[PDB]
Amino acid sequence: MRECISIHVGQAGVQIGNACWELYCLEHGIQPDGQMPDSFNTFFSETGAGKHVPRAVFVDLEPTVIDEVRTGTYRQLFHPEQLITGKEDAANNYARGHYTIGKEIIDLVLDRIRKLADQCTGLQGFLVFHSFGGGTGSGFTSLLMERLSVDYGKKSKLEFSIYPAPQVSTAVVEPYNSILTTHTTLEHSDCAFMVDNEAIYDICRRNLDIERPTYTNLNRLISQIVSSITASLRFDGALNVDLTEFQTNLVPYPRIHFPLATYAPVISAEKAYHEQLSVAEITNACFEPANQMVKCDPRHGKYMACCLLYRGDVVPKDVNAAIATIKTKRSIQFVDWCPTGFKVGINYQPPTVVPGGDLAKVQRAVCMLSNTTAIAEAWARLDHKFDLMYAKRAFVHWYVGEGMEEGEFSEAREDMAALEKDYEEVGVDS
Amino acid sequence: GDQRKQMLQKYKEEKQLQKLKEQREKAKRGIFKVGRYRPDMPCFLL
Ligand SMILES: Nc1nc2c(ncn2[C@@H]2O[C@H](COP(=O)(O)OP(=O)(O)OP(=O)(O)O)[C@@H](O)[C@H]2O)c(=O)[nH]1
Ligand SMILES: [Mg+2]
Repeated sequence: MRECISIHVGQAGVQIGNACWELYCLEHGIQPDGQMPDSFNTFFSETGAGKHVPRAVFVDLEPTVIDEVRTGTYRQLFHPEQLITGKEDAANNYARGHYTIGKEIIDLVLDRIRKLADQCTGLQGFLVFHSFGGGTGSGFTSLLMERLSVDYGKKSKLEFSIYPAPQVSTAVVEPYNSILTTHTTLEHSDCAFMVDNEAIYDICRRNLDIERPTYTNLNRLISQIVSSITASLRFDGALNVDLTEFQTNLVPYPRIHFPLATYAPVISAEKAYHEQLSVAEITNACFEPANQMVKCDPRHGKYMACCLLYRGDVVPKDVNAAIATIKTKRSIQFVDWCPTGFKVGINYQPPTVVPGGDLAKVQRAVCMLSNTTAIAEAWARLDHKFDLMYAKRAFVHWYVGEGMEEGEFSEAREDMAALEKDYEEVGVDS
Repeated sequence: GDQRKQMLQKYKEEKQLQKLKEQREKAKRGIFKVGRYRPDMPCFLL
């Protein structure tokens, strides 16, 4: 049992999935062609004799990235009809991915997910990888999440995403897509993790001292985070973190389900020898504003619940010591209505190293997911960008052309402002 | 000689005034520039 289904929507999701599946194949020992020369049941199936098929699905409205997968070294891993492909890209348009182009591919992905979930007896949740800016990763992810909610229901729906950066962004119509997708993410996703590309670049520049990091390094870090998330399902440890109890401990209110991922230690090879990577120091480094994986300052916010996913050579004693030291620190501030705000999971499997990766071999690793109030700042700045572009009605006709109304933008903005008001209300003490 | 130095001071004042006017006109719209990033310093707990 303990099965999970991975969904990768858009280019960002497909490439992050390539990183994640290379990582899992390295972890469980499965060769790229699907043979091992137990614990893979969480992510891999069994087909006849010595075949491990990943429990994933690759959906994108343009063929380029999926055809990279179909021709790359992992072409034997997936069965051909698992990788789903449209004809025309959503073209950075929420409307195209949600109404016009996305409607001719949704039945096929839905029954593919149905058949993929029929093979597993202990399905726990879906991992949906997408981006908040692209037309596909916004619109089609919204459509898929609402169909999965009306179809599957009580199953958890974990969601990994690439939030647009405050400054360094690669799309012009990005805030529109982000607001439109969050208007449906607020209700159709049980726990949506936030990752920003700018923060990955900053982490790679400072810690991993890479002058020129590409998307493959970003996806490698994100894959490490997801592997740390699912290690409890895929391995054993002193304290196990199932997806359901993770969601229960991390989400205090139904609309507040946007925690911040962060991973530690992230270091270069040459920097690793001179560091005594103890549990206390990586636990401290998880709270460091420079090591945050989304460009927002936790100091301006107050934590509400943070889950600690230790893995490697970790004993609960020093975890308790580190948590106490954090509790004593005044810079890290917690809400008064959460006297205990740490969910702890210690695993036995150390984080593996992908060949050719930029991360050093480490005995211990921590993946913190803190549901802080600092994300209200990034959300409010995205709202400011949306308001600027919407006062002049710029780019709106590109959405009204194929299935949108002005009322959709107004509703999305009102819902997002309500979300900000909710975060402000839960921030203030009593 | 006093008249000559008074005229000298007046000339210097006029030159300074026109130079400042040109600087004010230039500063309204800077010229297009492009370089490297100069990343911001990371913030630390303090
Ligand atoms: N971290 C990371 N982000 C990516 C990667 N590839 C694309 N993105 C992000 O995706 C965002 C835009 O969406 P895309 O994935 O490019 O496009 P899409 O999701 O396929 O949707 P369309 O634009 O309609 O094609 C950009 O802001 C990128 O930050 C990647 O490999 N790694
Ligand atoms: Mg695309």
